Amino acid sequence: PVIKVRENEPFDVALRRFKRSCEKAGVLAEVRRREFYEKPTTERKRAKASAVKRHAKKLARENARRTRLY
Amino acid sequence: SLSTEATAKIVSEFGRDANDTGSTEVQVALLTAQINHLQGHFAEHKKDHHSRRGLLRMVSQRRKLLDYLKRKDVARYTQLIERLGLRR
Amino acid sequence: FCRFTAEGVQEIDYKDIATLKNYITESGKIVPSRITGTRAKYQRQLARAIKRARYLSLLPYTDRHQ
Amino acid sequence: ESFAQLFEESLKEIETRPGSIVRGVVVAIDKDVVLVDAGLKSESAIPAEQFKNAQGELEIQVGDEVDVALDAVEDGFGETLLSREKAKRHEAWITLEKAYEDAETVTGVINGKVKGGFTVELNGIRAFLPGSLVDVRPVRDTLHLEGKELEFKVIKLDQKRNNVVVSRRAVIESEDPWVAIAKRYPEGTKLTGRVTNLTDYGCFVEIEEGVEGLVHVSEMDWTNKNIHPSKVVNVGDVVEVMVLDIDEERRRISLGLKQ
Amino acid sequence: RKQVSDGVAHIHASFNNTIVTITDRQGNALGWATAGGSGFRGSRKSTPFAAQVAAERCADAVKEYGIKNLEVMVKGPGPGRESTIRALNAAGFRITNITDVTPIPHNGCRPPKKRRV
Amino acid sequence: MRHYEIVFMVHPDQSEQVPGMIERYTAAITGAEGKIHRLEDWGRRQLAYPINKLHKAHYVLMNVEAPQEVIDELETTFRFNDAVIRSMVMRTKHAVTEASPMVK
RNA sequence: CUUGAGUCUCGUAGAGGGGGGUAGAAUUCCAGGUGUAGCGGUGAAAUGCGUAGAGAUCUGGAGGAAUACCGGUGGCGAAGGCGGCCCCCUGGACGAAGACUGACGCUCAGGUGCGAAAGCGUGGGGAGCAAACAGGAUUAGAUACCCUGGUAGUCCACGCCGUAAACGAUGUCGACUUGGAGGUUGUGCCCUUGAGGCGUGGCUUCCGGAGCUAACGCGUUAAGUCGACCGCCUGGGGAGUAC
Repeated sequence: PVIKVRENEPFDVALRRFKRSCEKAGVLAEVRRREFYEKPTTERKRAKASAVKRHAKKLARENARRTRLY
Repeated sequence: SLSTEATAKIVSEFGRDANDTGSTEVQVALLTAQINHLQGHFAEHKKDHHSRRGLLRMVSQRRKLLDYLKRKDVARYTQLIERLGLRR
Repeated sequence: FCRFTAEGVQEIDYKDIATLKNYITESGKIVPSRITGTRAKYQRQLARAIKRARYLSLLPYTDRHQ
Repeated sequence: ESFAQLFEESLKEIETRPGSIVRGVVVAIDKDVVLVDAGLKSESAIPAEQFKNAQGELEIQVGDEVDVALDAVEDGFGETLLSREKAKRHEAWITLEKAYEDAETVTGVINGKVKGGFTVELNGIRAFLPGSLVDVRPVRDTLHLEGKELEFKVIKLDQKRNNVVVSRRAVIESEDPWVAIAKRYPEGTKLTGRVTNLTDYGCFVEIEEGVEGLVHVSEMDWTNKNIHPSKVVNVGDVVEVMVLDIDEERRRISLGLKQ
Repeated sequence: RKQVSDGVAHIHASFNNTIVTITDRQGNALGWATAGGSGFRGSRKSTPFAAQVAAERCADAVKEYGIKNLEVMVKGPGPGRESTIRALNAAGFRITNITDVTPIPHNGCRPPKKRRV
Repeated sequence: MRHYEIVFMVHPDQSEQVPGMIERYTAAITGAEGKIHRLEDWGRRQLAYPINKLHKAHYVLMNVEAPQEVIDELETTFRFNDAVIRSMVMRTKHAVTEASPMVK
């Protein structure tokens, strides 16, 4: 996330750009994931469970949407 | 795997028509040549278990082929095992 | 909306650095196939090409390093 | 018999997919829904805002015919994608007609350059232009009477992205998105883009040749968090947006709307 | 001491404590300050406010070097990441580059074990 | 026999030597009745990252239909030769003769 | 005899296996520069490291281990399992047409082999992590959870061990029975008039019909309808223990 302040650019804007760049990089998240060790099984489990949750969110709620609430 | 030219050769010798390629004897031979080839490999690479699994399968299939030949036609089997030098 | 299918390339070239640079990050990262919409078959080889480039110092591994 | 088979292929022969064949007869109007029947499986839930012309009142009563659009079928019940898009094909045909004689002649009134180029409006729709095209020369319609009437003489079009720039004055004078994504880039090039779907964190206005923009939730207005995009803009409408940010790598052009 | 116009700010932002270190462009450190040293302990020094005041202190320290331009490198995750740089800005330097300088391995060493809490 | 694709890199200070080495390489390939389908002196080039502390280096691309033994010999030569900092012998299916995207 | 089974021809994708090279990031240590009082850690601390100059910061070097992004209810493998690039040797799978062989098949008690992690032996290696251990906390106590350190081991070579919730808790092979939404990998035709249109094969994720089921659920990848062979069960404990 290397950044250079443009000529006649506000500081705050520059900071915002940097924050955006960092977010894009996923650096903080990267760090968080590497703080301590995750067992392979745990990693697999998380990935799978997340996928399951995603699929539920995609399909079951769509089905629910078809019917009106009131 | 066996090189195409070598396949073609072995087929030519043992196959009657040289277009057949499926003749029991031909097949036996193909397997035998492959087994011979892989012997050097596995002399080098003793832990290559996965590849050896194939080797064993090929052997077993050769073996079955030999048995089939025996029951069908004994002489032909004899000639095949003199050509290839198979102890049995 | 894959490019490679439309172009119909047989294999991605690690030499064609410009094509590669489209699929790498500003930080040097290889871009996911979700974002690029590259086809899976084509994505793998693209990654392979990128890495070969990186070995050859045609592409950088990352923005920071020097 | 084969009566029916022959009819099936006949009825194939006498319809097409896009909004081309002006076939749907308006068989019920109520505010705020118009409905037609173009020989489809079901009737279209048409908005009233596809069918009021240039000053805000309706124009077609029962029995009137406009084609709609297709190639998307049954979200759960119903049939179509809207008919004004059909009008876009007619506008494209008019623009192409220029090629024949190298001059398309309409009225074109371009007051100000949204994204460098004056905005030119043809009867109902208003399109955005690149800078040079508003004026044949440096004439600069800012000194002309506001919203003046000349014509449009085409200077530049993007040919996949509907950006068309036209020359208002001077009657005498007569993969693919992502490699060179530096055209609308620099910091602040504003665009006219139709929104597609509002995902409760976003609006997804994306018009310019197979790209994706997000004006997500923070700008959109001059209130931050209590906004809920569906309340504040629209569904399916061409708006003010500009880039503010481009990734060419992770294909996230992050447009804005508070401007 | 020799005056220098342009230099660096290194911001080591940990979870527990922030460390600001101003240096010349070559690598030689001029001054430094810390949230822990600014008089912040435990809960208090792991905060953006602690970080900004540490940054302010560091800025004060290198007054005699008369630095004007500055580029910043931000290391690590912490609260004193944005706050620190804002504080630095306020202190009145021309911020030139903002760089993120976190060490990300490409799956190298095994991290320590997950805490059981 | 087998279509290899070689790209090796020379130290920039040795750029003037580069032709001779190329010739030498070529000769070996010819010795074993190995064909040489394309050959592109890329020249001096800025590195994406400084390998062995230097920032530029001299790229040579090279396409060969040759036996593995000579390829191995070439690899050994490269590894011992100090001029060439990096090499990449890389198999290929076909003789690809049309040349490279940026030579163009 | 050619349907099953197999061979031959051309391609295809693959973290399949074995060997040998190499790349970059990051940690650790060493040497040196700058520099000055803290660092570190937690819920909060303290042990610990620091003015014998730490932490921070820059330069150079050493060494080991693992390969960010790509990366995906993606791929390959009999299972265990397999992930940076390159090369060498090597096994399987699938498709396309043909050509051939002509039941050569399925299953399998004993038998033989492969078989995570930990563990053992001999010889190497040893960065990080870390059973054991030590100290600091917490606590009524704390032979734990948390913190600071830390040795076997983890790594390599060759042997042994032969077990795991070694799980789909679902033996293998074959046949038949409504559907939808995908993924992946082929392939035939079609104006590819465009990312497409119509098929046809392989593997694969989810939902669901009939039927089945104690229900939960399974549902063309069956836990449905049948055939062939094997393995295994007969109340709980005692006990997968004793001899």
